[PDB]
Amino acid sequence: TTKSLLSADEKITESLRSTLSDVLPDQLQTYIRTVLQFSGRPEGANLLTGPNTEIEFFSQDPNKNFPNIFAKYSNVLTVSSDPNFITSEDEEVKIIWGRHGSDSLIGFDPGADLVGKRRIDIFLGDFIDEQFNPIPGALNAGKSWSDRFILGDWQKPYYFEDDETLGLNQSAMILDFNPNEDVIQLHGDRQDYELVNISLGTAIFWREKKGYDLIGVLGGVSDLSLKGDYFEFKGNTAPKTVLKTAEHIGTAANDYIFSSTVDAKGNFYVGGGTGGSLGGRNIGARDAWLAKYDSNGNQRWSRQFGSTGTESLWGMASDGSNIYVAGNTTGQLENNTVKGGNDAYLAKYDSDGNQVWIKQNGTYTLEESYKITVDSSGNIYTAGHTFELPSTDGYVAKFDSNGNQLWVAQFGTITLDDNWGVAADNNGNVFAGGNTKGSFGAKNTGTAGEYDAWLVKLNKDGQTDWVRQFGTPNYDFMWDIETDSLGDIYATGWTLGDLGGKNAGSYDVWLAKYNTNGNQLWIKQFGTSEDDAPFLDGIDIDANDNIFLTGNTNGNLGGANAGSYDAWAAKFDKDGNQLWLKQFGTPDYDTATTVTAVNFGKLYVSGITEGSLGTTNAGSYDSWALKLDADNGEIQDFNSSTNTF
Ligand SMILES: [Br-]
Ligand SMILES: [Br-]
Ligand SMILES: [Br-]
Ligand SMILES: [Br-]
Ligand SMILES: [Ca+2]
Ligand SMILES: [Ca+2]
Ligand SMILES: [Ca+2]
Ligand SMILES: [Ca+2]
Ligand SMILES: [Ca+2]
Ligand SMILES: [Ca+2]
Ligand SMILES: [Ca+2]
Ligand SMILES: [Ca+2]
Ligand SMILES: [Ca+2]
Ligand SMILES: [Ca+2]
Ligand SMILES: [Mg+2]
Ligand SMILES: [Mg+2]
Ligand code: NA
Repeated sequence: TTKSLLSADEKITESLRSTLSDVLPDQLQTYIRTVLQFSGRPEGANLLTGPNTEIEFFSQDPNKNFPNIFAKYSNVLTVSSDPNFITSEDEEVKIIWGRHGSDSLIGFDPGADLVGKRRIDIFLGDFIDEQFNPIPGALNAGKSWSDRFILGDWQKPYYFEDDETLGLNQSAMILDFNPNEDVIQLHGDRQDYELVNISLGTAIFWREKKGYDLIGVLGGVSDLSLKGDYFEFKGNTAPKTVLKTAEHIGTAANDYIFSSTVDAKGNFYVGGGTGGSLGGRNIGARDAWLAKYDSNGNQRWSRQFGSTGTESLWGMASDGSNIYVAGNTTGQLENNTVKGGNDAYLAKYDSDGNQVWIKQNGTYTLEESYKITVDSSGNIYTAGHTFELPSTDGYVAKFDSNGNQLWVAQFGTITLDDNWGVAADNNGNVFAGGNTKGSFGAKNTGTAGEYDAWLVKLNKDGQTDWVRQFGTPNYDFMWDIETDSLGDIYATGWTLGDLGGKNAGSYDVWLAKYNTNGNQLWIKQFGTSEDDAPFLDGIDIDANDNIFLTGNTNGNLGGANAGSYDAWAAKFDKDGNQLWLKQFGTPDYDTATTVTAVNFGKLYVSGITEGSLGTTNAGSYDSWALKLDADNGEIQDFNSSTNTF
């Protein structure tokens, strides 16, 4: 069996070498080989057989530049504790990079058709910016977080070919697993696995009577045990259902709500991304989707659209009757226009679920867009960022109801500026907000380029009225903004510092208010000793100027934690007094992603879960929508109405 262990090392080495060298671009192979060579890790370097190729950043062809090449083969997540909210089965090899925070990393979609496909997901739990940045004395120097690498769920092991081979065509490769801190999540129980010592570290094999299948390789770690607390086993039964009052949305694939809205008749909409056939037949990898509910909880229609590439619905807004939707695509959604491979889109749906038009910005420059708003006059605003040194800059774009572009405003600093907010006032003006490593509206007090929050006010012509910036010396991260009926601008985010008050521990939530003239009115901060943050579409403001916030916590923020991260929602008045704070979820990972206030004192909070929220989990990530009473945060049945029982 010594001979069998030697044969496994050869077959794994030759299989990974073949796939990584065929798929990864030569610029990426060259960088990775240099890091491994410099660290004297030849076993890793010798997996990459492409020629040494110069790394380029200043080509006139964006497609020849390292960031654009890297973008195709990566999911680069945020400074937050992130679920992989950008996962999609669109490449054979993908780098999944958590960066700071306690990330819940998945790359595989167990509901996708991957029979016979090569799949390697390369996981970096941390590999925080400070590890690459040579400047000394950063606040977050040496910091690491507990990352969870998801290699199976209650339904099935991931990367499983279930055949007569060692199952080398599909595998995870985890590069920075720390058994003192991180977790590897597996299907089944410890009797279903064998650990094998290989040249690269540890091989995790699925083992049954019929044979062996490689599930993952743990780079640079040896002599682990399946009895370790760093392995979490999910068994083979769906989790018990909680919150049967929720609307449940799920397929066997990874399904996400990322946004919601309401129209002038009280119809409630949700939308996001899916790796499955949720609102229609899957077109390939992740698709965008949206669904309409009447004011009584009844689904009217669902729609799914996209490409063989990756797209999501990240924002939606209504003019009262139509539903405008925005997000990102790696495909070509508008047949009149070229595809850049990483492009913003805007589409218009009518109340009957017809796609009236779609507009795509087909340029080769990397573009992301997570935010949309509609004004009184029915004009549409989107916001996002575009990536002569390499860097993101913010933009706002204004359109008419026929999808004609009225103007585009681009702005920012010499360094990273990301957009996480757009909101119109009732007065022809539009606000944007986001994160910057630089000094955009103030000198950034961060000594190693830690993020601050920024806000811009633009007028009806896209000219800048003002820029503001606020922050601590540590990372502060904005997720979302909204206007009230007076035209004041509110932003929400997390901080690792003392922004509105003394940090309670780890990530805390903040809520900032500026007046229309750029004066900061107040910043509130709240949290537990644990990780608390709003997320994605995390603020809304009703007709009465009540502020609603939503996101996730792994503490006891609104009540006892059910397990992992839970969702939370809060109500504030326009002077920043907290009126209520509710927490809800499953024993498994949950987060809210969006909040929509409606009328008759009801509110919808929607999000994602790895558990059974509303009904039995259909596979991996599922989504949910909860109807709350706006007076006290009490959960109502989604289908509750005054005319039914
Ligand atoms: Br060497
Ligand atoms: Br980020
Ligand atoms: Br470091
Ligand atoms: Br996307
Ligand atoms: Ca992260
Ligand atoms: Ca991390
Ligand atoms: Ca980690
Ligand atoms: Ca396998
Ligand atoms: Ca797709
Ligand atoms: Ca910039
Ligand atoms: Ca800061
Ligand atoms: Ca906290
Ligand atoms: Ca939970
Ligand atoms: Ca699912
Ligand atoms: Mg449908
Ligand atoms: Mg919002
Ligand atoms: Na299976």
